[PDB]
Order: sequence, then C-alpha cells, then structure tokens
Amino acid sequence: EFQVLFVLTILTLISGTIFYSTVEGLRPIDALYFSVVTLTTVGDGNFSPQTDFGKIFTILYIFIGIGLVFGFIHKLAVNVQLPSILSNLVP
Amino acid sequence: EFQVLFVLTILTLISGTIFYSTVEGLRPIDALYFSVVTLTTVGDGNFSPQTDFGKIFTILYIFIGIGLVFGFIHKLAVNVQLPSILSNLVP
Amino acid sequence: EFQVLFVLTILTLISGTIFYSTVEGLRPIDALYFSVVTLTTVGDGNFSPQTDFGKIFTILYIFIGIGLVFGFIHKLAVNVQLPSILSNLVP
Amino acid sequence: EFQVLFVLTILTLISGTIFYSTVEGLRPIDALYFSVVTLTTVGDGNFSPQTDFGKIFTILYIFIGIGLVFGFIHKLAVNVQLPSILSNLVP
Ligand SMILES: [K+]
Ligand SMILES: [K+]
Ligand SMILES: [K+]
Ligand SMILES: [K+]
Ligand SMILES: [K+]
Ligand SMILES: [K+]
Repeated sequence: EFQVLFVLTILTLISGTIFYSTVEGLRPIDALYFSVVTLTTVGDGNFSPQTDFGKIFTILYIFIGIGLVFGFIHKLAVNVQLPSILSNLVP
Repeated sequence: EFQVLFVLTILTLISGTIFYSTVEGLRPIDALYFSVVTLTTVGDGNFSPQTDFGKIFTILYIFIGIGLVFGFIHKLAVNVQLPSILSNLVP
Repeated sequence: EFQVLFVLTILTLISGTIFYSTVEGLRPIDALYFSVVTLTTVGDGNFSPQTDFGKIFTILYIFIGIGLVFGFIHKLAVNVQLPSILSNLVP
Repeated sequence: EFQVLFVLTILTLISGTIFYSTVEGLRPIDALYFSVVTLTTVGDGNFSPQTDFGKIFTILYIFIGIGLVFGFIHKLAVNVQLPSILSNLVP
C-alpha cells in the first residue's frame, strides 16, 4: 500500500518535473519544487506558470495529483511515522 | 454522485472565471487559474484581487467553494482513481 | 452547531482584522482578506507580516484558527450545502 | 497524546528554524515563520528557498512534517478547543 503510493507519487512528480522544465523552462530542481509545493497545496510565492499551456496543465495536474499526494502523506504518517513513535512511547 | 460533483465544481469555476475577468480584468484563462488555485487552497504567488469588490467576493467564494471542490477531489481519487489502480494491482 | 461555528469563525476573523490593521497597518478590508486566506491556508501571494510581532501572532493565529475555520467549512458543506443539493436531486 | 504531538511539532519547527537560518540565511524568526506557513500549507508569498539545498530540504520537510503538524492541529481543536467550548455551551 505505502510502496504503491510512494511509486505513484514519484511518477506524478516526475511528470510535473518534465512538464515545467520543458514548457515553462524551469531548471529541473525548480520544476520539481514547483510540482511539490503545488500538489501539497503549499504553493510557491514567486513562480506562476507564464504560458497558457502551463496554466491549463497546472489546473489539471492539481485536480489529479492532490488526492494521491495526500493519500501518500496520510499513510506515511499513520502507517510509517506513528508506529516508529507509538511503539517508541512504550517504556 | 461523481457526475453531480463534477458539474457543481464546473459551475463554481465558471462563476469565478466570469467574476475575475470582469471585475479584476483578468484574461479568462488567468481568471480560471486564479479560481482553481484559490479553491484548492494552493494559492497564487503573484496575483491578489486589487479591488475591494474582488476581495469581498474572494472571501465568500473561498468559504462556499472549498468544501465542494475538495469533495469532488475526494471522490475523484477514491471512486475513480483508486479502482483504476486497485483493480490494476490484481495479478 | 453551525450557528456556534459561524459565530466562532466571525470572532476569530474579527480578531485578525483588528490585529493586522493595527500592528501591520493594513486597511481593514485587507486585514480581513489576509486573515481569511491565511486561516483557510490559501495564503496571500503579496503580503507577509513585516513586524516580528506580526510574524509571531500569525504563527499562533494559524495554529489556533485553522481547526475552527475548517470545522465551519466542513459543516457548511455537509449540513447546509449538501441538503440543499441532496434534496434538490430528488425528482 | 496532545503533549507528545506538541513536543514533536516543536522539534520539527526547531529543525526548520535552524535549517533556514543557516542555509538560507534567514533571521531566526523568519526561518520559523517560513517553517510554520510551509508545514501548515499556508505558504509564504514572498520567500522561496534560493539554494538547491534549501529546495531539496523543503521538499523532504513538507512530506515528513505536514502529517504531524496537522495531526497536532487536529487534536488541538478536537481535544483541547472543542471541550472548552462544548462544555461552555452547557447552560
Ligand atoms: K509573490
Ligand atoms: K513579488
Ligand atoms: K493549502
Ligand atoms: K500559497
Ligand atoms: K497555500
Ligand atoms: K503564495
């Protein structure tokens, strides 16, 4: 479950990285950063897509990627972080 | 259920598109982009409504649209994306 | 329930409006806008508190106000918007 | 439960404060502010990490810290704010 969500999240982020570096001309690390803050809904305070293609893609990317990204975060904290802490709270 | 949430989300986004292009003078695609990043809570790092009418509308728009948009995303991932993946995980 | 959450949300937003217009010098409508986009986690793409007092207050404001604001939005969509739609879907 | 989430949230915020003030050169209060708005997903409208180290760290920080921060907010409102209000609604 966690493994599949991990892989799915990775593939989604790879797609955004390729898209923004190609269409919006961002350096790969910047494209990845933008993809991450966008899908986690944090948002970037400096960059907004400048092309209409980038704006349309971002709209679709958000609706399709948000659910998955948060599902991964949800399990990452409940089935991976909680135990390491919950069991670690046992005297 | 998903169909109704889809239509409801579309109508809400259309309202924002019309509002921002008219009152804030944004190009339709920019008004739509702003409506989407606002209701999904991602936020836009460059534009903020400049008119008091735009600020008041955005406040109301956020409170009324956020629940619906996320309800749609919630079902889009649970009743449309999960299956295509869950069933696809069957050897 | 909805009435109490409504009043509680109003009081919280009033506090932010007074704080930002006084300490950060924002026009009341701008202070209210900033309080709303901050507590709904949308964020503002132009303004960030400039004083240390404003930064500390915003940090505390976020942790204390986010839960309430979303609890209100949660009920506003489930116990006020859903019915008007759910019952409206009855032929 | 609430105490542990409180401590865990504090430690996470301390880590971000140290990281951003050291690598991104922010004043401690600004590093803390950025860490808070980033993990609560509000986002900052002015600052984005400028170094590649800062961008990579922020990406990892977001995925690891978001779940915890919201778990704390979740309990802070349900097991600390609700009662003080729920019991306060008793004539
Ligand atoms: K900005
Ligand atoms: K700017
Ligand atoms: K957000
Ligand atoms: K933002
Ligand atoms: K945001
Ligand atoms: K922003």
